[PDB]
Amino acid sequence: AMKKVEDGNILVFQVSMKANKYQIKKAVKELYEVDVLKVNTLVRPNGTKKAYVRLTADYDALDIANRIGYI
Amino acid sequence: GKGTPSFGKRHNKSHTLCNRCGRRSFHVQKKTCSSCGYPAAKTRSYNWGAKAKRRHTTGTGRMRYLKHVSRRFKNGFQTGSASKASA
Amino acid sequence: AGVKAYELRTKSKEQLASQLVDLKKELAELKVQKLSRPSLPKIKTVRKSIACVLTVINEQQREAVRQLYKGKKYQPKDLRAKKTRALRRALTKFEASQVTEKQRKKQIAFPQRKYAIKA
Amino acid sequence: MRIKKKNTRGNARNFITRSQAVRKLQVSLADFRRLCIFKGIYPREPRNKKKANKGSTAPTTFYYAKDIQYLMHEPVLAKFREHKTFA
Amino acid sequence: HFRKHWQERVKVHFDQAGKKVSRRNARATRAAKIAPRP
Amino acid sequence: SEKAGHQTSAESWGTGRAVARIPRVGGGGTGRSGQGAFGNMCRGGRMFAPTK
RNA sequence: AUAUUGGCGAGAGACCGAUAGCGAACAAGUACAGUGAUGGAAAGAUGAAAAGAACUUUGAAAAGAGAGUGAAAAAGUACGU
RNA sequence: CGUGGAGGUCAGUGACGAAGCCUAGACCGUAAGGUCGGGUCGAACGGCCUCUAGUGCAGAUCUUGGUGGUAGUAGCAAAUAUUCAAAUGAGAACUUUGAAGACUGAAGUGGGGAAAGGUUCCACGUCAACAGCAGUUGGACGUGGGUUAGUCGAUCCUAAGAGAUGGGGAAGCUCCGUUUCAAAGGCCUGAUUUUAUGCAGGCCACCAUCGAAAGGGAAUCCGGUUAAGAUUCCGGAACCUGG
RNA sequence: AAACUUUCAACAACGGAUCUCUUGGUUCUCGCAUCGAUGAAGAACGCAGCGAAAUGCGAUACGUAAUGUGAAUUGCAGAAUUCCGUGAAUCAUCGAAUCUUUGAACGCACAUUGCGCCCCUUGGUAUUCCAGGGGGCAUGCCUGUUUGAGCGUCAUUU
Ligand SMILES: [Zn+2]
Repeated sequence: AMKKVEDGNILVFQVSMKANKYQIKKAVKELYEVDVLKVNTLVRPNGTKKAYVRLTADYDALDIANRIGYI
Repeated sequence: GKGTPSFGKRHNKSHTLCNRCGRRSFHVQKKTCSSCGYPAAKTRSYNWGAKAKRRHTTGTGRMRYLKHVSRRFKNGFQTGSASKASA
Repeated sequence: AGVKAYELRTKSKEQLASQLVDLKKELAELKVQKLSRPSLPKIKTVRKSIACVLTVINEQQREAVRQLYKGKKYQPKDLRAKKTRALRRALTKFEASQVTEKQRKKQIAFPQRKYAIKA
Repeated sequence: MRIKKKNTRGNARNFITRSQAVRKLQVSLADFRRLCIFKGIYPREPRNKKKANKGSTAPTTFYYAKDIQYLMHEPVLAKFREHKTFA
Repeated sequence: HFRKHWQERVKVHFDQAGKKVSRRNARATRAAKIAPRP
Repeated sequence: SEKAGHQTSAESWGTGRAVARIPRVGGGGTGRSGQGAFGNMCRGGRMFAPTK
């Protein structure tokens, strides 16, 4: 996930099982003040939902990751 | 060829999981559960099956609501709140 | 630590909403920190504070609805008393106490008397 | 997402004809005209009238669907119904 | 001619003393409830 | 209890199989299956002339 | 006034004492078996207290031999007798 | 004569050691049995007079549990076939690499799916048990990581079939039937010229729903990328549908 | 004479009898009357700093509020009570709340985590587009309101 953050400008989140891509994009935008280009989702075998959120070029996922506080 | 050669053909399913009781007794083609009788409104039970009744009866689960009724009855189904009378 | 209900009940709705938002932000930051720090017990206190704030907010709103409906014949079912299904289906004291005019006259004229056996 | 139908969104949903509005309000035409005059509801013109009216070119009166929806809440309508009962 | 070939039912009065006590308690309770009437 | 040792689904295996003809627990997948039942000489069976 | 092998709360016994007593004294209607209806176990006891053997030595290690704790290791979690 | 439990009694025995068990030891009784010493052990137990019973075992192809001889015996002989050196390691016929020899021989011991399984996928660590020799190996154990779609499927359609409603049966659980003996619902116009604040004039006919990841059906390709992803990610280049 | 086979003691094994225990069962007696559309019993999925079970609980998730008590919890990491107190605790009590997906189970379907309709509100380049949030939409029957249908009955010239 951190390789994705550094290279592909993609933030990886664990999200609610009940949340769809619209809600994921809206929540990420509201919570982190960044523009979202696309959201890809999957359901992990452990029963949880994982989201790959690709931001637009205006924003740096590495900087936002440092601001959140995981690096 | 009723043993292993035919056992080589065991891949289909007569019963899947039942939504109501979760027992994997829902007959696919008959659309009915052989254990709880779903989707009939009543639950399937028989006086010749006393052990089965005992397996599925009240008190074998959480009793999420029914287990507080005795305390509520003992206090008389009171409403309101306890006052801070002293200490 | 944690928030105290007798201190939350003083605040207005807006103050409680703001404090709930602050608590949720704090919980998100602590969930981030837990990924690194192997033990983080402040998570539990923050979760319980969130629960207490939500409880106080709900109490205020329900009490406002109750005062809005005070004295009305029809109340919201969640504001009505629960009791038991059979207890709610039973006759009230008034209905159970209704007697006919003939029986009331007989009861007035010939009540059960208080007597004793001495003389 | 499956294929959407071709006369459900856009002009078709934005505009409502007078007869459709009268039917939706469940009132008479006289009542509808009185309510529109009381509330400032005025006829509008779609840019794509064929798209608004299923390809028809026939001269029609169009209203905003949201304006009709708002008109549905006016208490003067309840007063009209009360008058009808009184009569 | 013909025998009883089946099994009987049994009623046992273990509660004889308990029921005597209960009747005595009920009489005292009713006496208190309707005093001073017989 | 008048049900003790009696609430079992067991039948005899019949004659000619070189085993005692006592009723035995049916089914499978547990140690109980195939074990003798109902008999006053069987572990877990009824007692002789149960007390009343 | 009568009934009551279900439910809730109580008091008792010339009853059983872990192959007994309920199937279930124990994470038992569990584990497990059967497509399914259904069928359905086994299994209690260190010591007053873990004081559950620091440390040395042989061994790759499990362990052994010392040392030690304990009233007792003829009580070492393979543990009452 | 012996056993579980009950009333009485011996102000009975006992941590200075009850009960139980072991004993090449001792004594009493025709016997059922009883008593004593020694060892082991750790918390209760007996004599007598009576009461009571789930009260005495060699058998029941008895029940449950345990354990022998057989016996280190039968057996691990299909799948042509292995061998040399080095590394790792306490330990290598079996792990890894190199070198040789062979084999499946495109109706494959190759590469993919449906179904089924459910993490077996990948990495690191590890060998108590398991993989019927071994093991440093493993689909084993411990711990983590991994499955990204407007275009691929489902979702939509109907098939054989299943099946409500309206009705009618049936004591009833429910049954028959699938369009009928049903008021089964949509749409257009209006200043319908007077009755003055109550909708008028018209148009058209048909009955749910479920049932296919092999039938029907909108539309995506190439190159690259991972330990494990891929027509889904990245780059470029397209297309479909609705507005 | 050894080895081997057999017999007893001691010590050591194997095995778990016996004895002594017992937060369990069993039987008798007594008292009480309280499940559910205000969504029950049952089922599924979750929830703890370190937890797979049992116990508890439901996204407010081994719990929130309230009341009482009055200093713990404990296996480790942890709350400090300003110690003279609206105050710990896996405490008790419990009257206020929350209560995922379901289930008689209720928008329609259902082996799909599938497919709709209505209303209010909010946010996005927004009269048209999209999304989110909140609240609704089952069947039988009763009383009542309102709107109706049928030359079915009847009235209808100062
Ligand atoms: Zn079922």
